[PDB]
Amino acid sequence: FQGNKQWYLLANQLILSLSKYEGGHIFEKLVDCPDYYDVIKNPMSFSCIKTKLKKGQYAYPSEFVKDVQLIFDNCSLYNTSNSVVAITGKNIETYFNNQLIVMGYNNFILKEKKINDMLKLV
Repeated sequence: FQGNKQWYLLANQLILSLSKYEGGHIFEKLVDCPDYYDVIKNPMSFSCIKTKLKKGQYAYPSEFVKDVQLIFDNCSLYNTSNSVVAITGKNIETYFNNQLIVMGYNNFILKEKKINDMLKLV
């Protein structure tokens, strides 16, 4: 078949739809003696994810999803639940998770975990 090209092309169509979605521009780029509590353990942005896709750095479909989910986990961590940015973040997160169902991206993650668990047992 095509190996990993099909899920790469869906991942690229999926990161472009997040950038275009309402308030997605807030997560496009990284915000440039910092306060200890403001230090981000794993920074992430849509531009970083696009660069990994262009460079071919993802080895599995789940790796793209974990980087996208990292943006939304950071958003809810560094912003109050009742703030404009935290509400925007929960909306794009719901959009992303529903797009994984509509685009059929979750079938690649299911096919990924079926092969990985099989190789270890057999």
